[PDB]
Amino acid sequence: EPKYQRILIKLSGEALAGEKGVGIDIPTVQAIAKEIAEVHVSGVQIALVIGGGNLWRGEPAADAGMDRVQADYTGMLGTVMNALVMADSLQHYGVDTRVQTAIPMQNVAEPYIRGRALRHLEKNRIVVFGAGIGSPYFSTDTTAALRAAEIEADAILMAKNGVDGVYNADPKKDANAVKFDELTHGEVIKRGLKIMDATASTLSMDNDIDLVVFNMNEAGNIQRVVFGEHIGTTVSNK
Repeated sequence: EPKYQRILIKLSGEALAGEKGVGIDIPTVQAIAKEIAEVHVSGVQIALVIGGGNLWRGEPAADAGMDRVQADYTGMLGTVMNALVMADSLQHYGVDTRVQTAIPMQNVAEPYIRGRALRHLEKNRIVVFGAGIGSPYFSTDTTAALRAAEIEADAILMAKNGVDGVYNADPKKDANAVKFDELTHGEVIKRGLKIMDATASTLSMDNDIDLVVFNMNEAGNIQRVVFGEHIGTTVSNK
């Protein structure tokens, strides 16, 4: 009895880089895919949104003086590379997956169409979104929020690769910082916690999509989140 029937897991590119912090370490990807595969057995519909930090960061691009628009597209491509590897790893554990890219690439991967995406999930397949939303200037949060709203997901599990929730103070400085267990979209604003981008936050709230921040590096942790086990920080409209 999962608390959520359809979730959208957001992963950072780094989470797939492994030791180094850059590139894609397949054995690491399979480790994450094996865990998602296990949760998928519960019957919960799943969709993924991966970042591309492990392959490209905009910061040095801007410092180098590269065109912002072109730089953003470059990153989106990196997103599809993580998707293809994540999709393959998932198939390794008998999961029927489908990659949908915001930027249509006829041959390489199926283009994004809400209609299809919805039907795919209804067939118990995992959908992996790539290229964010095909448009520059937006963030990965916006991508997770927008996509979650379109496929009508109950919650967005922000599987952090380290952090285990949202603290009342910077857990890196305040040795006595405590993590909130349950917050409301508005309350998060009334404290300027800024868990997600300003745009993404509005989307999540308006469409009543829960936000869960938790540490995914813990074995079977994500599964617990799906089943209600209070492990991280849940943001919702109570």
